[PDB]
Amino acid sequence: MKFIKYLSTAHLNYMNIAVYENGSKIKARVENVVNGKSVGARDFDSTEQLESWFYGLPGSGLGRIENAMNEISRRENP
Amino acid sequence: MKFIKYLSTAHLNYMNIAVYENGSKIKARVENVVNGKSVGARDFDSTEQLESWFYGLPGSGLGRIENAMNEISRRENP
Amino acid sequence: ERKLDPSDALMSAGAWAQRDASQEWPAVTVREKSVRGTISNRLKTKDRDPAKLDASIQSPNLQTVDVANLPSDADTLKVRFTLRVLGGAGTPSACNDAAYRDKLLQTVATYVNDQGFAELARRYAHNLANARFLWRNRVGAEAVEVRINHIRQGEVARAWRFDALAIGLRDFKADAELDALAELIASGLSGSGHVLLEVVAFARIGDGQEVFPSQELILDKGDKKGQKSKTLYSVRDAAAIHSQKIGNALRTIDTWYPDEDGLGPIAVEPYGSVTSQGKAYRQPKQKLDFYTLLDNWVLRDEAPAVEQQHYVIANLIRGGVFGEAE
Amino acid sequence: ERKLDPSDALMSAGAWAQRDASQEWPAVTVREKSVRGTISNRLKTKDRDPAKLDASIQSPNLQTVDVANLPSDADTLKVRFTLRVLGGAGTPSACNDAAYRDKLLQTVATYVNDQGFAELARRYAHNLANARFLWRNRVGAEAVEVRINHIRQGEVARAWRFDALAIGLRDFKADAELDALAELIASGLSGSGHVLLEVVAFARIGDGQEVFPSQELILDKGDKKGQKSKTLYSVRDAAAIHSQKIGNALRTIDTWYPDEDGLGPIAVEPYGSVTSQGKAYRQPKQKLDFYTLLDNWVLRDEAPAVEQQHYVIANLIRGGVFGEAE
RNA sequence: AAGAAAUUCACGGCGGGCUUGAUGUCCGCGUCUACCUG
Repeated sequence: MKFIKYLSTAHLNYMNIAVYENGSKIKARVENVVNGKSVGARDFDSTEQLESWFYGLPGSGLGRIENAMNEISRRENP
Repeated sequence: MKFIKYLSTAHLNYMNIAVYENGSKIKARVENVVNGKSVGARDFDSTEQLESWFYGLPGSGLGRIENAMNEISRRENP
Repeated sequence: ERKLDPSDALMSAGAWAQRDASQEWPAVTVREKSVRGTISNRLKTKDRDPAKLDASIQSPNLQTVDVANLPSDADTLKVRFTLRVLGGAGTPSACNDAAYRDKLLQTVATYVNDQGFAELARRYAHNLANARFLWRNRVGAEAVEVRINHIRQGEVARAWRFDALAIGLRDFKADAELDALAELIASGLSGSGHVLLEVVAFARIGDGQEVFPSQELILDKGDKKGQKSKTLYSVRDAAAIHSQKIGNALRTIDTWYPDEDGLGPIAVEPYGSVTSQGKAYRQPKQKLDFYTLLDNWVLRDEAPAVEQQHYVIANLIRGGVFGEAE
Repeated sequence: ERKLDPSDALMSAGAWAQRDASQEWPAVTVREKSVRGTISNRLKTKDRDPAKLDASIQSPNLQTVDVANLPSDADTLKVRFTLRVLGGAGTPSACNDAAYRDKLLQTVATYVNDQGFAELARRYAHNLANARFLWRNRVGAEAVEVRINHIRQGEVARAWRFDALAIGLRDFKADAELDALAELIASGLSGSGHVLLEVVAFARIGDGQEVFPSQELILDKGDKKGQKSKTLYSVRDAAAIHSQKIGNALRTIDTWYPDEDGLGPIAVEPYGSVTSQGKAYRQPKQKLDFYTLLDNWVLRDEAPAVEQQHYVIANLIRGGVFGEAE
C-alpha cells in the first residue's frame, strides 16, 4: 500500500526493513523479499523521523539495518 | 566535588586514579587529567580502605596503578 | 532525464604501494640491496602536561597536582641506525588504466555519460600537464612526508620495470623542486609522458621508487602511526604505534596517496599558498579546513553534478577528473 | 496437468574450491611448491569526507566540524610480499555430474520431465560451446576478480589430475583473451571437451588451477571481504575483514562461482557490452540491475515454467540450463 | 517412568580514505651457607 524505497541493501537475513508509506503515518514493516511473511512493524511519523532514529541506532553500516531490525521486531505498537 | 590527592604519579596512559572524597563515601573516578572524560568509578569506604585494597593488588610500583585502573574500569557499582 | 547515479564508485587508478624504510650511507647509495630495515624501537617516556585545561568550571586543587606529576608512558618511536646517514622508501606505485570506467554502475546511461567525459577530457585535454601535476608535485618528494623536513639532499630514484629488467631509469634531486609551483623540467615531462602512457591505457607501468633522504645519523622519522582504539586498555602503555611491515617501518598507503593526490592549486581561496590534496570536498586533514565548501562550486560532487547535465567546467575539470582518478 | 514443482532444488554441479593466494617470482614460476602464503595484514586508516551529503534538511555549519574531523578506523588490507612479483590462486574446481538430476523432487512427474530436458538439451545441443562458455569466459581469468586489473601477464595453469599424478596439463596467458567475447582457441576447445567429459558424466574431474598474476611487488589485492554484522561493537575497530584460510587469504567460493557463472550475453538489453553471471533473474550485484526482469521472458524461472509445458526456448535454453548447472 | 524422527538446496561484499603532535623514569640495596653422581 503506497510503497517506497528500502533501508540500504537488504539482506543479511533475506530480511529487510522495507519502509512504505501510509496516507498519514508511515509503516516500517520488517519483512522478507521472498514469499512475503513479515515480522512486527512499527507505525510513526514521516520519513524525516525514519532517517533520524534510523541513524540514531548504534553500529556502523549494515549493523544499523540489523539493530534496526531487532529494534522493530520487539515492537510496542500494534 | 571535595577533591583530594591522586594515587602516585599518573600517567602511563594519560589516565589517573584520581581519588576524591564524597561527604560519606569516597569516589575513585579513574580519569584523564586532560579534557576530563573519565571511565568507570567505584564508591566505597574511607581512605583507610583505599590504601588497603590499593596495596592489595598485584604488581609492584606503577603496575599497582595500572592493575588498579583495570580493576576499577570493569566496575560493579553504578 | 539523465539523473545522477544512485550508487557510483570508481577504482583507485594510479595505485600506491607501501614503503619500507631502510638506511644507507652515501657513495654506498647505488648498492641499496643489503640495506637493513629500521625496526620500530620502544622508547619509554616521561613528561609534564602541555595540554591546557578546560576553561568552564574547575577546582583549583586539581591543576597543580595535574601539572606537577609525570605522564610516564612508553612510546614506540622509530629511530635511525647509529652510523647510517641516508634513508629509504621503496614504493612501486603502479598506475591502473580506465580513468573513468567505473566499478559500480547504478544507471548505465550515467556510465555512458562518464565514459563520454573521459573521452572528452582524455581526448581534448591531453594528460601532459595532468601527469605533470602527478609527477612534478610528487617527484619533489612529497612522497616522504614529514621526513622531508630539512634533508641535506633527498634524492628520488624512480626506476621503472617491464619485468625483472628495468628500462626507464630516471634519477632526481627533490630539494631542487618546490612544493608550491610546478616548474618546467624535461625529465619530469618524460615521467609525465610515461604516466600519459599509464592513465590513457597504453602499458603495464609499475614505478619502483627508491627515495634516499640523506639527512643525518640516528635522528627520528615520520613513519605512519597506527591507533589506540580499544588497545590502550589491555596494554595501556603505548601511545604511538608506528606501524610495521614484516620487520620494518611502514608508511601506510593511506598517507601515501596524498603524497600524489596533492595536485590542485585550483581551489577557491589560495593562489600560490596552499596546494592541497585533490579530493571530494577538497578537505585537508591537518588544517580542519574545507577548501571548496558546499556553497562554493569547486566540489568533486558538483563536477559531474554539473558536467553530466551542462558540460561546462572549463579547466577546473582537472580537479573534478583527478577526484575520479583516486 | 504436469504442474511445476512445489519445492525443487538442484545440486551445484561444476563445483568450486577456495583460493589460497601465495606469492612468487617469475622464472621461479614453475617451482610453486614452497611459495609462502600472504597473511592478511592490518593497516590503520584516518578517514576523510568524500561522501555526498543529504539535500532535504540541513545546516551548513555541520560540515565544518564533520569535514574537519577524522572518523578514523582500522582496515585489514591484505598486502603482498616485499620482493615478490607474481601471485597465486590455487583452486581445484571439480565438476559434478548430473546436469539436471535434482536434489529435491516435490513431484516425480516433473523430475521425469526435467530428466527428459537434460536428455534433450544434452542430446541435441552438444556441450561443446556450452563448456566453451564455462572455459573461454573463465580461462580468461575472471577467476582472479579485482586483482585482474592491470596485470603484466596473468598466467593460468589449469593442471588436471586423476590422482597424485596429473595428465591434462594446459597452460595459458589470460591477458590474450577478452572478457566480452569468446574467441576461437584450440586448447580452450580441449578444456571444453574435458568439461564435456565432466557435465555429461564421463569421468572424475577436478581441475587444479594455479593462476599467476605477474603484476608487481608490494601492491594491494582484491581478497574476499568478510562482514561486520554484530562484530563492529565488541571489537568496533576493523571495517574490512579479509577472510582467511588456515594462515592465508581466501577468495570465498561465493565470489568464485560468478567467475565461472559469468556465462551468458544472452540477456535482454546488451549485445557485446555486458556478460553477466548466469543466474535466476540474471541479477548482477554490482550494478543493482535486473537484467531479464519479470516482465521480460529470459528468466530462469520462466525457462522450465515455459519449457516444462511447451518445449520452446530455442537456444536461450543455455541461459536456462546453466541456471540449473549452478 | 520416554522412544523414533535425512533441516538442505546456492549465494561477488566492495568502493576510497595522512592518526598526529610532544614528552627526565630516577633514588637507594651484602643472596645466603654446606654438599661423594653412584
